[PDB]
Amino acid sequence: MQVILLDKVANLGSLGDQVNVKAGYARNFLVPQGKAVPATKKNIEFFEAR
Amino acid sequence: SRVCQVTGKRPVTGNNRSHALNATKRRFLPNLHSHRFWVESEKRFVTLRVSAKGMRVIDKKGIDTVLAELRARGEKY
RNA sequence: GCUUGACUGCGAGCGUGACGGCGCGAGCAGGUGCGAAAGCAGGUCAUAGUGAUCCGGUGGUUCUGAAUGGAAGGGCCAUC
RNA sequence: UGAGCCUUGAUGGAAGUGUGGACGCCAGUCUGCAUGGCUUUAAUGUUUGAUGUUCUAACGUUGACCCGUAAUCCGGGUUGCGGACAGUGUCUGGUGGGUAGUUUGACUGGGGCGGUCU
RNA sequence: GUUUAUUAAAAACACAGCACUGUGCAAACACGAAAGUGGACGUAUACGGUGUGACGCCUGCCCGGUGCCGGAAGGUUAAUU
RNA sequence: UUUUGUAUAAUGGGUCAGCGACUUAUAUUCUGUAGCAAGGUUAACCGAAUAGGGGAGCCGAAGGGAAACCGAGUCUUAACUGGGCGUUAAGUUGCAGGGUAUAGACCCGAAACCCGGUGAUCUAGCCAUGGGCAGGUUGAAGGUUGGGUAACACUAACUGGAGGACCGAACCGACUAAUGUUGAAAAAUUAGCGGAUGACUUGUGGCUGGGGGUGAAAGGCCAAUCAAACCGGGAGAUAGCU
RNA sequence: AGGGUGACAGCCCCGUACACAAAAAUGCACAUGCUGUGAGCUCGAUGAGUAGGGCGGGACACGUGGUAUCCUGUCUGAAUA
RNA sequence: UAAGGUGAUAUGAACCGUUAUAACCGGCGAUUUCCGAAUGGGGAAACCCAGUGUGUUUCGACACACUAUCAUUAACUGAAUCCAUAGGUUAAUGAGGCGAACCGGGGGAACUGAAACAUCUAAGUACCCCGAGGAAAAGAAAUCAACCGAGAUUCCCCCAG
Ligand SMILES: [Mg+2]
Ligand SMILES: [Mg+2]
Ligand SMILES: [Mg+2]
Ligand SMILES: [Mg+2]
Ligand SMILES: [Mg+2]
Ligand SMILES: [Mg+2]
Ligand SMILES: [Mg+2]
Ligand SMILES: [Mg+2]
Ligand SMILES: [Mg+2]
Ligand SMILES: [Mg+2]
Ligand SMILES: [Mg+2]
Ligand SMILES: [Mg+2]
Ligand SMILES: [Mg+2]
Ligand SMILES: [Mg+2]
Ligand SMILES: [Mg+2]
Ligand SMILES: [Mg+2]
Ligand SMILES: [Mg+2]
Ligand SMILES: [Mg+2]
Ligand SMILES: [Mg+2]
Ligand SMILES: [Mg+2]
Ligand SMILES: [Mg+2]
Ligand SMILES: [Mg+2]
Ligand SMILES: [Mg+2]
Ligand SMILES: [Mg+2]
Ligand SMILES: [Mg+2]
Ligand SMILES: [Mg+2]
Ligand SMILES: [Mg+2]
Ligand SMILES: [Mg+2]
Ligand SMILES: [Mg+2]
Repeated sequence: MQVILLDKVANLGSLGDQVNVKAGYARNFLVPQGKAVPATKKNIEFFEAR
Repeated sequence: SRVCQVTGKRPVTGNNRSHALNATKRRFLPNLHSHRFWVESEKRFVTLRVSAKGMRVIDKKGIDTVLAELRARGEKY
């Protein structure tokens, strides 16, 4: 579970970076509350051309 | 039933096998948990009965394409 | 006293067992020991001192080696 | 707080007023403290665990309320409590006559007991 | 009072009483792969289990063994790594 | 029949008639017989269907060695003067047959184990709802009223009507004996016997199911069945026994 | 062929050999109408919680054996002509 | 198709037919009570009772049609909560039950054999459950081979006890 960010976010926050988080933190908080999206290789250029 | 809605995993039969190699019928059943997913795509919460892995699939494939199957396949949800 | 014949490969032919097997054996081949030498020595005066097969261990072995070279595993010999 | 590497530790403007440590068999009157033309000793960044705190946002709720609904099921919703504990899956050590399948020799002046078995 | 319907009615079983013990409630426990249900629409003056067996006077010594309760130190010790 | 041995007082048969136990398939070897012979023969299949084709294959004319390998020899050992096994004797395919193997394998026969169903119209316990207990005794608590005390306590009459209380029918039970034992009856009859306002008794319906129920506990009971019900199935379980 | 007929029938009867038969309704071939479906060429594309692994089992004649190969309940996890 | 018929035990009565509507045989229609998947609710199978519609020169009450459940689809309605989903209604389609074996799959014995018995055997058999067809299944190589080659699946005889 890698994912790319939206708003800031704690000890990784950077508005469109490739951070690596624990699956739980992801699919329970980060995603559900609109703060990130998985590195499904589609999305890796939506927030990588910034 | 103890069936994972996304992978279709259900209990299988096997043996136990003691040191003396005695066979005893048993079951390996899947790791269900029934987890509340956030879809956003429907501004709703979906509780699925899910195997771990099932969860790892939803993480990979993405809920939306998973829920695309199921409906395509028949499941309520 | 000196020694390693309590040697290795074989064995005419006998004994004794339902069988598995056990036992006695001159002699031949190689190499060894004692003796001046003829000779004696294949454990102990003899008859108890023992445990089949399977499974596997150790060493040796060009015997085998699942496409080929290998290797694993197997076989054969010694032994546990 | 356990452990490598990068490192915050040193590897093959001179001389002055000069005063705590050093594992140093059994204490170097030397340096600053203001000043003068890619390591044993540990700790900052970590990737990685152990423990403890607190959090909520998974998970539990056999508290309350709301709707489906004139319904003590169920579901959803809000909240309260609980909380990464519990519980469950796989794996695993213990326990396990609760349950289950079986074994528990022969000879023999009947059988058992004794004795015997090469 | 109960019991071997169909050879045993008793001294056997039950019993009120007594004691140990488990049990804080989603109780222990039991039926059940589960949901659930009984326990109880009860809550430690309750409920389960065990033994004893009205009542009277009483109920001594032993914790080595086995079991149960408690034991953060050490030795042995699983999957894993 | 079984036995060392049976007139045996050891087994079996009342009698007759009818049925009633070494089979079948496929493998394999031997003997007989037949065809062909250092050769014999095909299988599935084709099929003009018992023919004809089909030689895939199998057996044999070469063995020795674990084997590589060598080959009328080979193995053994550095090597045999040797020793082991071979060389010298016909084979193969049908057909009938004597054995064997796999099969229920001569026939009948268990007690049992597993699987799926059927049973709480008997009986055990529970649930809900209805019913029954002639007649006769004893006289608890309480009350009232007199005596009694400072008042209580106490006491006497009376009233009152408790109880797995008392006697005894219905009703529920089953302690003794006789009868019965091819019964009137697969547990009864007769005369005695226990309880009879209770943990009593009773009608109807409901619920619990087989290693399971239920059990005031006897291993009792769950349809004349119970140390694991009945019915069907694995099933021709297995039977060194008769 | 066979059956029957007052006992055994080629020539008594029903048949048998042989030869014909469908107004309807249908099984099956082709052929078309209708309905839906796509054919053709060019340039593309090439099956990931998968393969592989650890733990447990199970399938393969093959009993974990030195045991390849297949399946997966569990925890993981690639390359990509 | 016909000279004879009104099925049978089974006579008789009363009849029908003989040149094409007697009867007999075949195709397609018709009617087809009640129960049974049973389907309007209920129920001790062959019975009990409803809703809404129709229906009567005797337009009462009774008779007849429809009214199960689930699925897909459509329309309209429509909570906590505004949207929205849930829910609710209706409409059209489809399923349901049954059946000898063969077939695929989910589950899966024990006797027994081993001369006892646990590994092993019986055996993925017996049985239970789901499902399908006229057959099912399997099938167009991430297959074999052995440096020569072969070319999906299926069945048969060999290979070979
Ligand atoms: Mg036992
Ligand atoms: Mg047994
Ligand atoms: Mg004996
Ligand atoms: Mg009494
Ligand atoms: Mg009795
Ligand atoms: Mg007693
Ligand atoms: Mg107590
Ligand atoms: Mg005798
Ligand atoms: Mg005799
Ligand atoms: Mg005589
Ligand atoms: Mg006698
Ligand atoms: Mg006699
Ligand atoms: Mg022929
Ligand atoms: Mg009853
Ligand atoms: Mg009875
Ligand atoms: Mg009384
Ligand atoms: Mg009395
Ligand atoms: Mg009695
Ligand atoms: Mg008397
Ligand atoms: Mg009497
Ligand atoms: Mg007893
Ligand atoms: Mg038998
Ligand atoms: Mg059998
Ligand atoms: Mg491909
Ligand atoms: Mg009806
Ligand atoms: Mg109905
Ligand atoms: Mg046996
Ligand atoms: Mg297919
Ligand atoms: Mg090629």
